[PDB]
This record gives sequence, C-alpha cells and structure tokens, in this order.
Amino acid sequence: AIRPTIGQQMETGDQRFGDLVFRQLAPNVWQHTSYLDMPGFGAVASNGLIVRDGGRVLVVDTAWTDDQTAQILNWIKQEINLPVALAVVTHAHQDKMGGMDALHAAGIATYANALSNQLAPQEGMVAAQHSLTFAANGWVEPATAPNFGPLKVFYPGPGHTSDNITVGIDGTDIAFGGCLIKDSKAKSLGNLGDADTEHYAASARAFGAAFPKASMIVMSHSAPDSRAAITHTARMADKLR
Ligand SMILES: CC1(C)S[C@H]([C@H](NC(=O)[C@H](N)c2ccccc2)C(=O)O)N[C@H]1C(=O)O
Ligand SMILES: [Mn+2]
Ligand SMILES: [Mn+2]
Ligand SMILES: [Mn+2]
Repeated sequence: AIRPTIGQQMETGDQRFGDLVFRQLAPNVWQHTSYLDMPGFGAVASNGLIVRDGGRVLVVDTAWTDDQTAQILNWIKQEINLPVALAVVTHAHQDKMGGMDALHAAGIATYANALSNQLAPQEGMVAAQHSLTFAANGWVEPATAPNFGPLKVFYPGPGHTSDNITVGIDGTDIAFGGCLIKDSKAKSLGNLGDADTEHYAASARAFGAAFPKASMIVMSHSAPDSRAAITHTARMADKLR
C-alpha cells in the first residue's frame, strides 16, 4: 500500500497501478491518484478524474509529473481501452498541470481556463492547447468547451487561486472541486499563498450552488466526501476575511 503524508490512505476497492492508485466512483467515473515525494516530508497525494462517455474517455487534471501522467494513460488503455478525447486541468499548479507534456505527446486535446494558460509560464507549467472562458455568473462559454459531453465546467470565483475551476459530471451525482475544496474534517485550507482570502468563502459556496444536487464531492487531497466538504471549506474561509 501507498501511505502518503498528505492525502487519503488506501482502502479496499482501490487499485494500485504502477506508482498510482485508481478508485471507481461510479460505473463511468474513476478517481486517479498520484504522489509527489517531497524530500524529508513524504508523499503528497493528488486526485483527478477519469470519465467514460460512450466510446471515448475524458480526463480531469494531470498527475504531478509527465511519467505519472503517462501511467494514467496506460491504465486507461488497459482497463477501458478507449481513446482519450480531451483533458481539462483545473488551475496552473504542479499537482493539476504537471503532466501536460505527456498528454500532448499522446495527441490529447487539452483545455484550461484562459487565465490558467496565461499563468502557466510563470508557474513553470506548459499551457493547455485551448482556453476556456467564462460568463459573469461563472458558467463556461459553450463555444470554448466543444464536445465536452458530461463535463460541466464552472468557474466559482477566486479562492485557492484566482484561476481555479471546477467540474460537475452530468448524469451522475459527482462534482469535482479540485484544490478549492478541502474535506469535511480538514484542519486547514491547504496552501493559501496564492489565495484570495476575501472571496474564498463566496467562491466555495458558489461551487455548491452551481451543482446543488451533487452528493459526492471529489477534491484534490482527500477521499471523496459529502457536501459537508463544501460547507466546512466555506466556514474555514469565513475566518479569513
Ligand atoms: C497540497 C498543497 C498544499 S501543495 C499544491 C500546490 N503546490 C504545488 O503544486 C507546488 N509545486 C509544490 C511545492 C512543494 C511541495 C508540494 C507542492 C499549491 O501551492 O497549490 N496544492 C496545495 C493545496 O491544494 O492546498
Ligand atoms: Mn494550487
Ligand atoms: Mn493542491
Ligand atoms: Mn477583491
């Protein structure tokens, strides 16, 4: 078993594949987990999603590294055996965009918030090949998200970072909050170094309101949780103002 310093531990049902862990969340949704070994600190787990949409697969977030991301693609090849149509990455930090090069090498179309793409070079990341833009209420402009199938992308406002986006999985009760949302028992909001402390609470609540019927909330650094992850995150964020 992989036993990270930060992130959910392994439980029955989890599948180890190389350096990664996969968990099935729904008949057509899996969580991918990759681990950054921080020298002297141990492993930091990061989670994304894999969604089957008929004869194709859609990915949310890379792994920390290109090699780990290539392993995700290998797992998809083995277990699903369908092509990856596109990937969405949820902001311009290593845990979410560290593996862009592996996606590009594989010929997978990549999408991110326009702002994430603009920040990427300043964060030592490679930009996605396509930019998503958003309405004044946070919903993605549909023309910028062509053929996204069940992925419903929502920009909740600045929180964990100014560019953080979130993704609901239509046809399921799952929504993905990325690094914006922390678990219902969290002691902290993680790294606030790039955070908007004024708007964080409202942004967390906006995510909840965008996907009001989602009962399983997936996030970057803990196991899937209830909507209490959203409300607890917002309550922690209320204290920052
Ligand atoms: C897990 C984190 C505390 S670190 C990660 C991210 N940081 C990185 O991706 C850095 N490249 C990094 C540097 C040293 C050790 C780990 C990550 C961030 O600052 O939001 N996301 C944070 C978070 O989601 O709260
Ligand atoms: Mn981050
Ligand atoms: Mn993170
Ligand atoms: Mn402001």
